[PDB]
Amino acid sequence: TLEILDITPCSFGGVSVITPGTNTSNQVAVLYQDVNCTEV
Amino acid sequence: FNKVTLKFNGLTVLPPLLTDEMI
Ligand SMILES: *[C@@H]1O[C@H](CO)[C@@H](O)[C@H](O)[C@H]1NC(C)=O
Repeated sequence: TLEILDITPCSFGGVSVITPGTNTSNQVAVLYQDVNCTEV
Repeated sequence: FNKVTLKFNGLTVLPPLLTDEMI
């Protein structure tokens, strides 16, 4: 056909872990750098 | 700010910790 399409790369990024010291607690929270949470 | 005028292959740019408002 005669359509116009755009190509943008699949989302990627570096997951990093945020944590208080194990001397205090154990629960952590992750951060997905440069990611829209509609995908995650 | 007005005077100065200026991610596909595995390269990324991270935002600064301090925004321009804080500066
Ligand atoms: C994330 O995707 C949704 C899809 O509807 C969009 O509305 C939203 O603006 C996006 N967020 C960012 C930061 O681009």
